[PDB]
Order: sequence, then C-alpha cells, then structure tokens
Amino acid sequence: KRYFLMDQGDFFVHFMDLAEEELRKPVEDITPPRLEALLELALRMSTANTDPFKDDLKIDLMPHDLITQLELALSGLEAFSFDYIVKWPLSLIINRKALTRYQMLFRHMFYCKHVERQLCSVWISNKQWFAGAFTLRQRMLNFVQNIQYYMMFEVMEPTWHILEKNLKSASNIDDVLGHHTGFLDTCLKDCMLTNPELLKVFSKLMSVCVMFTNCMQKFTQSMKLLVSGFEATINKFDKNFSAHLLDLLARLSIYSGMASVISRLDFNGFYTERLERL
Amino acid sequence: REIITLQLGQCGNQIGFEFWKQLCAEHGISPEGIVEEFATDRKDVFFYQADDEHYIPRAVLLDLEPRVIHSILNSPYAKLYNPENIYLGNNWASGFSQGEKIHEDIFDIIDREADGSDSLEGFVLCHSIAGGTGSGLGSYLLERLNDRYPKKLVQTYSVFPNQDEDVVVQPYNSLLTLKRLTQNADCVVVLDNTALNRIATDRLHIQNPSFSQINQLVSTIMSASTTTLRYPGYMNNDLIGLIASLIPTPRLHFLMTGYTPLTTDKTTVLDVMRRLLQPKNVMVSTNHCYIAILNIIQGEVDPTQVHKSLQRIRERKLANFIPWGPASIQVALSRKSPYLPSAHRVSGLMMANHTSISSLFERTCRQYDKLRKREAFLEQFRKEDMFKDNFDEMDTSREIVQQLIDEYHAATRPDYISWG
Amino acid sequence: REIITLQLGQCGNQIGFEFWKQLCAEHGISPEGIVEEFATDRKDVFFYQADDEHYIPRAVLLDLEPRVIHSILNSPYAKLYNPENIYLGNNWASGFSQGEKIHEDIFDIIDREADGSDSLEGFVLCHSIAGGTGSGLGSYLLERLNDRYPKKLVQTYSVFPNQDEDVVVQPYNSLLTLKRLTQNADCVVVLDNTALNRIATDRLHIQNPSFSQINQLVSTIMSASTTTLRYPGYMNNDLIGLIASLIPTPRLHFLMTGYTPLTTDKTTVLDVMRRLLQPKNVMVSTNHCYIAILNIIQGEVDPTQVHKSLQRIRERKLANFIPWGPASIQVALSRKSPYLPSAHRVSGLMMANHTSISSLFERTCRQYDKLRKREAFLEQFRKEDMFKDNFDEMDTSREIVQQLIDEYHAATRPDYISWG
Amino acid sequence: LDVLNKKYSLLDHMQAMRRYLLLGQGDFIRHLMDLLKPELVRPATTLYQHNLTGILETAVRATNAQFDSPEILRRLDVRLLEVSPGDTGWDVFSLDYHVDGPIATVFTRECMSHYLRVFNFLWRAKRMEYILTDIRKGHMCNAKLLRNMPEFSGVLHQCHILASEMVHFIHQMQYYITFEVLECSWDELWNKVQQAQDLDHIIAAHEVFLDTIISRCLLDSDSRALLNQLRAVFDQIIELQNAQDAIYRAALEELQRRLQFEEKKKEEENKRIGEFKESIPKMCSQLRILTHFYQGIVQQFLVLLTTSSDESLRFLSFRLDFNEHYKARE
Ligand SMILES: Nc1nc2c(ncn2[C@@H]2O[C@H](COP(=O)(O)OP(=O)(O)O)[C@@H](O)[C@H]2O)c(=O)[nH]1
Ligand SMILES: Nc1nc2c(ncn2[C@@H]2O[C@H](COP(=O)(O)OP(=O)(O)O)[C@@H](O)[C@H]2O)c(=O)[nH]1
Repeated sequence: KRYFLMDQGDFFVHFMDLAEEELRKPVEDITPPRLEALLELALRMSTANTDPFKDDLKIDLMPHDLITQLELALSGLEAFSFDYIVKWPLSLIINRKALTRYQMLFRHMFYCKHVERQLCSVWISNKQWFAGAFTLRQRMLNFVQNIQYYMMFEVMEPTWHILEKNLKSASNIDDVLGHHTGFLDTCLKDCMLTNPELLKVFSKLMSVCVMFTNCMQKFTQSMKLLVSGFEATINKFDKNFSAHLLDLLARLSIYSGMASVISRLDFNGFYTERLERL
Repeated sequence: REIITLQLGQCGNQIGFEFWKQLCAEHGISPEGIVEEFATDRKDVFFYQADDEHYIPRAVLLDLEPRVIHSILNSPYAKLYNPENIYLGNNWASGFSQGEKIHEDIFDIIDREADGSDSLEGFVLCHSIAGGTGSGLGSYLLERLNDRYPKKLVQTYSVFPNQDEDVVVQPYNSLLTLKRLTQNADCVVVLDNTALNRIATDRLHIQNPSFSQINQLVSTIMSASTTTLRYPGYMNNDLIGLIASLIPTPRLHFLMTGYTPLTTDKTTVLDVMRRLLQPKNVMVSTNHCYIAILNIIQGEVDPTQVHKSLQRIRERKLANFIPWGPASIQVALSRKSPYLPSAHRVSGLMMANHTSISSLFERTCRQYDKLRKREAFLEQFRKEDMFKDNFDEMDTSREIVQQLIDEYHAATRPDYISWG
Repeated sequence: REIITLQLGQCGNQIGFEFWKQLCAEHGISPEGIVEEFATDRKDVFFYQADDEHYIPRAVLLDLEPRVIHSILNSPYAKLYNPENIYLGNNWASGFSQGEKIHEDIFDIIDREADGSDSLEGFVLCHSIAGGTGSGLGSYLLERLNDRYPKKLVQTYSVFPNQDEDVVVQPYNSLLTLKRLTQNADCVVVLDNTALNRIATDRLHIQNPSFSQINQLVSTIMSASTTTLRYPGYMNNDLIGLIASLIPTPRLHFLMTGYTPLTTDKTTVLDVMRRLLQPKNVMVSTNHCYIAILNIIQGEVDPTQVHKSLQRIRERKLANFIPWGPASIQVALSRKSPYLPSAHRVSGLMMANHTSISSLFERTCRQYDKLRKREAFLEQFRKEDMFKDNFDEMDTSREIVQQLIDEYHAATRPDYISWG
Repeated sequence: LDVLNKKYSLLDHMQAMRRYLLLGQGDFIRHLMDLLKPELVRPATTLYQHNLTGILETAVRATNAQFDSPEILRRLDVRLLEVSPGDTGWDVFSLDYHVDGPIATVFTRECMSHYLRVFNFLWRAKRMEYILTDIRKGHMCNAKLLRNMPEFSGVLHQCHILASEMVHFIHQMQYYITFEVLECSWDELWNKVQQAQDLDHIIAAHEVFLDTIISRCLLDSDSRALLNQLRAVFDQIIELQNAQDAIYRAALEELQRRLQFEEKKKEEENKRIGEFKESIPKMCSQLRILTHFYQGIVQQFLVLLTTSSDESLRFLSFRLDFNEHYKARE
C-alpha cells in the first residue's frame, strides 16, 4: 500500500519530476537502467527509507496499458507500472491475480496525480494575460482535485480498514484468502475502474485536460518568447469540457457510497441543476 | 521541494522565530537542532539535513536597525537556526531605500541556500503590512525575487495590521505594499490583528499583552497550513497543489483562515466541519460569497464518516458561497504528531477564498483616501519626497487596489467570464 | 619508497608537529617513539625503523628566528622525533636571503636522510604561503630540491593564508611564492585560514583562538590524505598513483579538500558521498567546473554498496565535470584504525581539482595589483632593494600567475585541447 | 571442520591466497615489480628460477608480508612457464603457491590452474598501469626543465592530453576489478563458507567464487572476444611508451647542445630550428593518428560491451562512460 496506493506521496513528489524528463520520451527510447537507478535513488531520498522490504519494488512496463484491460509507443505517465517481489512462503496469499490488479489500480491513480500537477504547472507559468484560460483551468482543477479526494478518502482508506479489521479476526488461510480478494474487488468496483464502458468518458476528460495544458503552456511560452488563436481554443475547450463534465454526472446519476460523488462534485449547488436528462 | 522562508522585519522575525520553534517541538528536534533521543515525517522540505542530524531550518533572517534580532540571538534555539545568514525607519519609503543599498549581499544569502538545497520549490515571507521597516523592504525584496526566480512562488503569511486604527502613515505604507503584493505575489494568506485580538478576548481574558499571546495563535495557523506537506499524505504533499485550488483567479490571491478547536487546549468529523463554517471559528474581521473552500483535519478521524460529514454540510448549508464557477469545497485528513499533547483528539483548520476580505482592503483604502485629501501625513521627509517627488506610486497603487476591489465584487456577479 | 617531510617556518612547524603527533596515537607509537604494548599497517613509508625500535619520523625541521621551535623541543614527543636534524624576517626577500647562506648544511641534512633510507619517493613540505620566514625560505628550498632530485616529485600542504586580509606585504610575499610553486612543484594541496575559520565558527563557538583549534582541522585532513598509503589496499598503494588522477595537466596542480563528518566527534556510503559534495563540507572559501574528483572512505562500509554508490551520485548529477575528453568521480575504501575512537563509524574525505581555487589566487593578485600601483609597501628595506633592485621578479611572477589564472578559465572552456 | 581449521589451517591458506596470488596485498607486488624490472625486461631465456627466488626473499623482508606466519610465507614459490620463443621475462612469469597435504582436497589441481589464468590477467593490467604511472612520472619530470623553451609546448600538450585520457580508462578498469570482481565475489564466498557445517558446502561453494571471477573478469571462453579488443588498449599503452621517449631523446638532445652552443660563445642552432620546424608536422600527424586510432578502438570496445547477461558488464560500461565524454560522439 505504501507504493501501490501512494500513502507515501513524499516519495512520489521526489520521484515524479526526477524521472519525468525521461518519461515524456516514448518507448524503445527509454532505458530501464536509467529509470531503475532513478527510482532506486528516489526511494533512498524519501522519508520512506524505514520499510524493511523497500528493496522489492521493480520498474516494469505494461504492454498496451489499459487497452489490454477488458498508443503503446506513448510512454512516461502513460507506460509506468510498479511490480513487487514475494518468495514461496507469502506468495501463496499475495499472488499474480492479486498483484495484476494492485498495479492496475496504481496506474489509473498515477494519471490523476500526474495531470493534476501538469494543470498546477501551467498555472505557475502565467502566475495582458486575458482570462480565457483562468476560467477553464479553474473548472478542470476543481473537478479533478475532488475526484482524488473521493478516490483516496471515500474508497481506499475506508475499505483497507475493512481488510485490516477482518484479517485480524480470520482463523484459517482459506478465509484470509477470502478477505484479501474481498478488499481488492471492493476497491476496484466501488472506484470508477468498474463501469460497463469502463468510464472512457473520464479518459476523454483527461485528454482535453492534457491538450489544454499543452497548448496553454506553449502559448504562454510563445507570447513571452493574441485572442484570435488563444480565446478560440479557450471557448472550444471550455465548451467540450462542460459537455463531458455534465455527461459524467448525468451517466453517474443513473446508478441509484453511490451518489457521494455527484452530490460532492456539485457541492454548494454549483451545476447541481443545469439540464435534467430526457 | 525544499522551501526557504524569508522572515523579515521585527514583527515578521517574531512569527518566524516562533513558527520554527513550533516545528522544533512538533518534529523530532531539540533546541540545539539535534535529533531527539525520544523519537515518520517529511522533514526534508522544511529542514536542511546536516551530516550529524543537525536539521537546521532554511530560515533567512533579515534585520535592519536591529533590537529584537539581538533577543532572537540570546535564545536556547540560537544553535538550532545557524545558516549563519543574518545581515545589518517607520516609513514604507524609508524601508524600500534601505533595502536597495544592501540588496546584493541579502540576495547572495538567498543564492547560497538555493545552491545548497537539492532544489527550491518556493519562498515564504513573514512580515507585517505597514510594518515600518518590515513593509517597503518586504515589497522591494518581493519584486526582486520574481524576476530572478520566475518559477519560484513567494507566499507571505501577511500580518495585515488591524488594531482599530501608532502609525499615522499606516494606510499609505499598506497601500503601497498591496500594489506590489497584487502583481508580484503568487499567493497571500491573510491574518488580522483585531480578528485575533477579538479571539483572544473570546477564548481568554488577555487584552493588554495582545501581541505576545496572539503570536501563538498566528503560529498554530502557520504550522497547521503546512502539516499536509510536513507529514506525508495521499494528496497535498507539494505547496503548489495545496494553494492553487484555494485561488481560482490569479488576482484574487488572498486566503482567509479558521480553526475548529480555537480552544484545542471524542469529536466526529461531521461536528468539526460544521463548527468551522460558523463565524466565531473564523479569524478575519450586496451579496458576498466565498470563491472556493477546503477543510484540513488532523486527529482520530474515522474514514467512513467524512463522506457522510461532507454530505452533512451539503444539507446544513451553514456557510454560503455562490461563485458562477463550481469551485465548491474540498476535504483533507492528516496525522496528528506523537510526543506533543493529543488534546482535542480531532483538531483542524479551514482555508477559504472569500470576497469578504475585499472589505478589509477597502477600509485601509478608505482611511488612505480620507488621509490623501487632507495630506495630513505626506511625511515630506526628505527621504519620502526625494524617493517620491511625484507621489504618483500611491495613485498607481490606488488604481491597482481599486481594480482588485472591483475584481472581487465582479467575482460575486454572475459574469466573471466577462471582464470584472 | 619512504617519504621525507621538510616542515619549515613557525606556522609550518606547528602543523607538522600536529601531523606526526596525530600519527603517533593513530599508529602504534608512544611519545618516546617506542612500540606501544597495547598494539597491520604499512609504517615503512612514514616512519624510519630504528635499532631501539624508536619509530623516528623521516621529518626535517628547519628553524628561522626560532621561538616555536624551542617550545617543540620542550615536549613529551621530543624523543619521538630525534633524527637530531634541527639547524639555526617577515619579508619574502628576507627569508630567501637567509636560506641561501645556510643552504649547504640544511641540504646535507636532506642528504643524510636520503642515504639512510632504502629509497626516497618524494618530498612533502608543510609550507606556509606569505609565512614571513616560512615563505621565501620555502620557495628557495623548493627550487634546489627539483634540480638535485629531477626524478623525485615534490608536494606542498600549502596553508594558503586568507584571514579577511597583520602583513602589509602579504600579497607581495604570496605572489612570489606561487611563481616558484607553479613551475617547481609537482603537486600542491590548498587549504584556507578563513574557510577553516568559517568551519570553526560553524561546528564550534571558537572565534578568537582560531589558529590553535584550526591546527586540529588541518591535521585531520593531512592524516586522512595519506591513510590509503599508510594502511595497505588493493589500489593506490603508492603516492604518485593518488597524485596522477588528481592533477591531469602539468601546469594545473592545486587540490581542494572536504570532510563528510566535519563533526566526526550507522551512515551508508550513499549518504557520506552526497554530504561531501555539498559546500558546507568543503574547506576552501562564467561557468565553473571540477576537472576530476576523487574520494576515500574509512569505516564500516559494506564493500558491496560502493559498486552501486557511484551510480547513485551519477543520477543526482550533484557535480558538473570537465568538458574536453573524459573524467569521472573515483571511489576508494580504507580501514579505520583500532585503539583510537571509532566515532562516525563511516567518515570520509575528498581531494579534487576545481577551477574555483583560481578565484582565491586572483584575490591576492587583486590585492597585489592594487598595492603595486600605490607602491605603498615596496619595503625598500635595503635587503628588499639590494636583493631586488629591478623589482621585476614580482612582474615575472605576475605574468606566470596570470598565465595560471588564464589556464584555469581555459580549462572551463570546451577547447583546452587547443594550447592553454 | 574443527581439526582441519586448526591443525591444517584451511582458514589461513584461503585468507592469505587473496593477499599474495590475487595481488590482495599490492604493496608486496609493487615492491616486487620495482626490484624485478631489469631481469624480466632482459630476455629470460638466459634467466633462471634461483635468481627470482632470491629477489623474492629480500622483497618479502622489504614489505609487511614478513609480519605473518612463516609456513604460508614459505609455501609461495616463483613458477617458470613454458619458455615462449623470442620472449621477455614479462610474458612468462607467474607465482604458483605449491600446496600439498589435506588442504589439497579444497584446493585441487583444477583450482591452482584457474588461479594461474586470473594471475596471467592481473599481472598484465598491474604492469600496464605501473607503466602509465611511469609515463606520467616522465611527463612531470621532463617538463619541469623545459620551462625556458616556448616552441615545444604545442606538441608537448598533445602528448599530455592523450596520456591523461589513457590514465582515465586503465585507472577506472583497475577500480572495476578492485570492487566488482574481487570484493563482492570474496564477500559472497566468505559468508557462505563461514556459516557452513558440511565440508561439502566449502568445496562446491569455493568453486563458485572461482567460476564467478572468470566471468566477471573477461577470462571466460565467451568474454574472450572482448579481451581480444582489450589487448589492443593493453598494446596502445606501451605503444605510447615508445612514441613518447623517442621524441624526448631527440628533442631534449638539442637543448643539451644549445647549452654547449652557448658554452662555445662563453648559425648551427638556426639549422636546429630548421629540423624543429620540419619535425613538428611529422610528430604532430603521428600523435594525431595515434589519438584517432585509440578513440577508434576504445569507442568500438564500449559499443562491443552491449548487454549479453548484464551481471557484470553494465557497472564497467557506466564507469568508462561517466561525464558522457563518449556516446556524445566523443
Ligand atoms: N501579530 C503580531 N503583530 C505584531 C507584533 N508586534 C508588532 N506587530 C505588528 O507590527 C506592525 C508594526 O511593525 P513594527 O513592529 O513597527 O516593525 P518595526 O518597524 O521593525 O518596529 C504593527 O502593524 C503590529 O500589528 C506581534 O507580536 N504579533
Ligand atoms: N593553519 C595555521 N596557520 C597559521 C598558524 N599560525 C600562523 N599561521 C599562518 O602563518 C602565516 C604567518 O607566518 P608566521 O607565523 O609569521 O611565520 P614567522 O615569520 O616564522 O612567525 C600567516 O599567514 C598565518 O595564517 C596556525 O596555527 N595554523
């Protein structure tokens, strides 16, 4: 959990940027020795250098990423996957089926952390600066920071306290195998990884968010080094965002820890009533 | 992401002295900076690591006509802060001019620490607005830092001066500080002497020694505003991430404070949240509405309850805000530290972007506008006149702060998409 | 081959006395030079093996206007150093002239030891730059040694003097010493009075008795620089081998120092390395870059860890190196000695060729250039004028040191492959 | 194990084997190389074993090796190799450490043979480094008396840089052998041996220390191809030993006559400037082709060590390319 559910973010703040300049490069152009040394270093740098089994983490690649899940050349935040080593004794509980999904949880949770800081980075560069950007960036950031407060404090720390509680009161190793797969399926399903179309709508939201920060940072670099190009992108990006933001809350209102998402996403009645479906 | 703090001016040096002392006991550090034998935290950002575990804060202490910088030196904690970097009027112009001659040696002291650190995420300033020497010197140093370090974001735990209105030029000094602060500060956390003095009268009988006791109040807020950074947590480890959500529009870069157990000396999350939105727990003194809000908690907090608690304030609607945007509120849960008392097992604060703070800015602008017509205190001191013969920076400041006063109220309106 | 140390001048004799005493306790030797009963080291190089088992050091002690040479004699260690070889102004010219009349008897004392030893690899001078008697006498003896021993190499533990700038002729004396040192010394290890004084202020409160306490600091570096030779190892088992990697081009031979636990009074290799690259651990006071770096560690070091520790320093990119051809950080491991305390079980030192030291040379050249125009202190003492009527050795020295100042900055450039 | 540890001292024999046959002491070997140069450089077809034994005796007295148990100090003996034709003592000279008795079961005929391959390699690249330190002894010890001549520095500078770049490559490989083939292997052998109980865990494990050194070094039948390229560097080092000296005894030669030309004064030296101005281009081009040939071999060598196993090749490749001087198109 320290490296898969990101409880020790101290390690992630140090590791993220120390490898990013390499991560932005595509696959077949990335050297596992370089990433390995960089993680090996980041682990020593972090306050999390007190865990006995810290050595276990290894940097591997997920081929096809979430596509294999029911571009590959694209990499960095895109193709990163941790993997943990276990011997025969405890391999019998923490196995392939268990660690295939802990990784698949960590990967989705990495993008939410990675692109929140990309939106934060574009906001640092701007620090005459027409507001076209400030409207849309305030919208995406206040939407995402809230998804990451729901994911880490409405699903994970909740269910993990179910697992630590029930594994304290099992009396057999076919029942400990019951709780472990029970906690893992609960956090995978309650979180938005388990949707019939798998919430590709969340992926489309994250594509417009990255395309926005890309050009916005590029333009602010370009103007430093006016609205016919910028405000044109600002209006179209804000219009596509408001459309997908509303589509997400609408397609999540159809379901009936169920509405704690939408009730929260529109907290203090903002966008709570805009258009009633059908 | 090590962050340096540029504590400056007698008042600013007093709250940096205490803030570092507060993190001395809270963290595993003694008065000589030695790792405590009795002692899980991220001491890297705030504390430099010496070879023999002398965790020395990266504090930059600036003195000028020194008196209390001498009292800071005769302390048990003199060894704790030894980057060996301390370098030798009541007018804003008087402070700005003194800073300009010594700018390069104070700026080299900034460089030394920047070179020494693996990296530098940001700078933190402790000073009082209209702080005599503290203001003017602080505005000038605010202007130099952005040009040298555009990436670096400077955050000032401003000691905004509100004492029921001695400084006869106080409005003029404050007016100039904000103009620099509005265009040359990435973020500002506002505090009020009267608001805290009113809290001091409320929680305690202390009235006459308001400055000494209120130092502890400013400190509890200051240590608390950074605890998500100082102790690793799922979110808000970096300073940039912690603030960006609080300020939606660059110009509106001023944050309000509050603390649920002002008398921290069990409680469910549903309770500590409702208590905070109430206005006694707030420490700051036409419709008006918070632009965006976010809660901070550190104690024995259940994890299923906070969502029920979030939903509770959604129904209670105790605090009201209506930005055309969907800024809403955010939640935060962190670990209370061991060793120090665990009283008020659940203790937390809230940071809230609010349009009410515009009113405090307008009150000093009101005193200044009244004072400007009278020209009762133009100082006309040769420093003041020779530095400013036109006296037009005050008018430049007046239009910039009026734009800010206007922008805030525009935020209240339904159309901040159009210019405000 | 055995090393003979020509300690000269009052300052040089004091550091020389502290260094032999430091290896007295560190090695199995008592104050009478007798093998200690309580006592695996290569004592052959530094210590002569006598018939009484006295470990007489191969040390040559030169006294001029003796005062601190008499105090050296009234010591418990007077018996320890008994090669029975000690032989009887504040101006560089005054020292050079005094040395010339007694050159043959001091030179026979050099011969005696050379004949007595199985062999003689090099001469290690505890030289004092602008040392009054120590400089001038030291430059002259530096010139005689190379001519008599072309094959043998000369190193100098120069205590370059920086005291914030009493000697009014200090720049003139220093200027002359370097010209001799740049053309007549195979190696030089630079130390700085201010850099160590700043360290003394940092680690301790000692300020007024800076010279007595700083001796210990110079000593720890001086014992440490030789520990790979004084104790056996798989590599660096000879003085020239350490000297080769540290000085790539014949003209540029000045070495910077550093020590990881300056407060040596567990730690992984990964940590003792980075601690060293930081500038507080350094003891010396346009792009700039190191030419080649080396490090030696003596303690409980997992021999396996160093094989990946070099890669760890490589990733942090803490250091910027030479740009023309290749150069790299070098990792070496030695044994800490038994008997003496094992505090800071792991503790390290670094010797590096850095272009920053050019700046210290230019500062004395700056004081001298300013002083030369004024001619405020030409001495015009008859010794000074009669010895130097033309006063053109100072100008010869000025062009030679300027060539060195130029050569260093040429090293920073991409084309030192072209003539520099 | 209690009666083989004491009466037959398997512990002290394997402990001092690293020190003397793997150059673990070093001091003894550098003292041995110092006294044994004249005889080894001389064709050893005239040389015989008794002289080598006698020099080794006083050499042991010179080093701290004499401060050990007399038995192990006596077992060591110089071994002649086949007397290779047209050869110099340097090509055919290796210590043996003849061992007989019960200790033989741990150290068999197979064990001493594999140690001799290690020794054949370590003697070459302990000399080649002591040759390059003599080079740097010379560059430092010739330039200190040519401080008057300004015409020479240019060709002198081109000789120094290539000499420095060579010391960067051999000195680093010396560290890689020091801590990545002979410290981590010995650490692995020691722990697996001293925790053992069955003597069968001491034999089948000690052979693993042996059969891992031969693969972390380049002595294996597969790493031989990379050694074949390493030989070219081990050749180009002594190639400079002949390129450098042939210039000084020619260049320095004129300087001695220039003192004697002025000792005549106390037009001939205008013809010596003539031989200088025509000699500078040929020496310049000869040294230039040497640097390009050295770059052409070392760059092909570094690109030769591409990953096969990566157990021991990645931590040397990093060492040879640190500061990215190479791989930046040099
Ligand atoms: N919060 C707080 N503010 C203080 C304290 N002491 C002084 N101040 C404020 O400092 C401001 C004046 O700064 P001043 O002390 O004159 O700075 P000086 O010019 O260095 O003396 C006033 O606005 C006060 O509100 C203190 O202990 N706590
Ligand atoms: N490192 C060190 N330097 C010293 C000490 N005492 C004197 N010096 C240096 O010696 C230089 C002057 O040499 P001096 O003692 O006058 O030689 P004298 O003429 O024989 O007395 C100054 O530049 C001092 O920095 C000492 O204890 N330690």
